Amino acid sequence: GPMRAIDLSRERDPNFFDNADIPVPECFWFMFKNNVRQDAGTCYSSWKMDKKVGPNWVHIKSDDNCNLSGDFPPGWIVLGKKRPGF
Amino acid sequence: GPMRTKIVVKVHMPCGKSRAKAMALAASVNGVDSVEITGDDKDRLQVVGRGIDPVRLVALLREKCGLAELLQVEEVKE
Ligand SMILES: [Cl-]
Ligand SMILES: [Cl-]
Repeated sequence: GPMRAIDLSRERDPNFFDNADIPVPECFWFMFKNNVRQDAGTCYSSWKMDKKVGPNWVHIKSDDNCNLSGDFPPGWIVLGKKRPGF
Repeated sequence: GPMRTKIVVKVHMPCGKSRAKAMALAASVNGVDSVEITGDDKDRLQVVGRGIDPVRLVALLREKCGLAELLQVEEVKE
């Protein structure tokens, strides 16, 4: 092993701040280039965002469990997971 | 109510003085309701507000801080 080179259950939380005046976002996202973490943050579940992913600007949809869908440039990926308490 | 949006911008702002200038700029932009600093290196601005043009915000920051990159634009789900 390991079977997975990217395992979100082993990733430290992003560096983020939940703004007091808007709902708490349900997901953590994590962005990788060749399996090396580059950035991480939060996004809503059952929703969407526009995100910089390497040289590209990408529309990313999230499902109810923070699975993310988008057209990422080679070597790059953005993966989601639900935060504890949701 | 009206659609709000969260914008995360990476800004060149290596120290506190530069952060204050970026925060003051962002705070003055029409439709900004809040501005916070985030990131391990304290080089992201997280802005929340109403009807902001993210590209204009970045343009204004770039011509004040020398570098600014849009990272995330997300409507507030509410
Ligand atoms: Cl929040
Ligand atoms: Cl940009």
